[PDB]
Amino acid sequence: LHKEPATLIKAIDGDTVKLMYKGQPMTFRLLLVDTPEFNEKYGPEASAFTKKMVENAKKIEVEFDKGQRTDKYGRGLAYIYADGKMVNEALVRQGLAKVAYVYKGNNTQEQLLRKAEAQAKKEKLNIWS
Ligand SMILES: Cc1cn([C@H]2C[C@H](OP(=O)(O)O)[C@@H](COP(=O)(O)O)O2)c(=O)[nH]c1=O
Ligand SMILES: [Ca+2]
Repeated sequence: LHKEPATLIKAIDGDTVKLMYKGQPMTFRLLLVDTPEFNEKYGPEASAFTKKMVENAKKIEVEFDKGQRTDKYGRGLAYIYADGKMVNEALVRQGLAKVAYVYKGNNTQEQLLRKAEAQAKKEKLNIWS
């Protein structure tokens, strides 16, 4: 896989962000994770986490996996990096997302994310508290 440029347009919630990619505004849904909705427990904390991570970044990158690049709602499906740190993994590592939505063919970072989740669970962080 490879990283491609994007710029932030706006934070949305824990696992969705609006980015400008190839010069076009798109909502991206983060691969392989599920944050709680804003109205659910830890929802706001996930939203804030992602917000801070993407707003503070000098350099946002999009990395598509090998399979489907857009979902049925027209959201881009990607691993999103903020100054080289993967947002998807960071959420999981902090117990602010679950590994989830693991479909065959867009599952390249699965084992990296599961290892993060196991460590979050060990530490009994947030969702695992
Ligand atoms: C993360 C992800 C979600 N989705 C779809 C599945 C879910 O369909 P349903 O809307 O029918 O439940 C929805 C979950 O996204 P949200 O967690 O953003 O709601 O998005 C994909 O199709 N592919 C993916 O990789
Ligand atoms: Ca969600």
